[PDB]
Amino acid sequence: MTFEVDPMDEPTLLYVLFEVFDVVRVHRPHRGVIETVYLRTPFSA
Amino acid sequence: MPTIKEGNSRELMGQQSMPNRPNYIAFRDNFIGLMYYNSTGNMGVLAGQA
Amino acid sequence: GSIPYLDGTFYLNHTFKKVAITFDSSVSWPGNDRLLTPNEFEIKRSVDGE
Amino acid sequence: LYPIPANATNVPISIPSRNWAAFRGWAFTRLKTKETPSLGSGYDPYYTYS
Repeated sequence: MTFEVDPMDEPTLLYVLFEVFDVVRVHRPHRGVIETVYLRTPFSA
Repeated sequence: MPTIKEGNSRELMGQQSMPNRPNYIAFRDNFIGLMYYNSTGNMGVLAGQA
Repeated sequence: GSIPYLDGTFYLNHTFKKVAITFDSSVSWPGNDRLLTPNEFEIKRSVDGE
Repeated sequence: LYPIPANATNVPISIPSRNWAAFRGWAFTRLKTKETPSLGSGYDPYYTYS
């Protein structure tokens, strides 16, 4: 990716959001038991 | 300031006053910043004691 | 003088601050929440992290 | 977050070959380093802005 921006006399940041699916599946099989399944795609953690 | 000279003088009779800039201070919208999020070192916890 | 690269007379190891290892632009090694500061290898801390 | 040095005008970014299935798209802005606290830690010694 190549961004072209107006010049600024101060340090700045180019903030990029890569749109994906950031999901969780919650399982609660028994009393006082929480199991989770995280899945982030693309860009898996 | 008419003079960088201490002590009361006829000179100081010409000094001018101006209100200070307004400055609001408070907690953020939706309490942003209060709780840690997306920080590996200070990760929240929700777990079954079991 | 001595040539560390060839002789092993290393003497600058104390200048390292930290190391971050990443596979495929996204995966942090070793990740898995192993280290106190999981996202990287912190060789040394300055006062603030005593 | 990618840094844009003062007066810089070109910002090239590279993403090493990876998987793109389910990719939804891009969204972006530009922030001032001064107004962006560092989140890669519990405390930002260089954050002097409120």
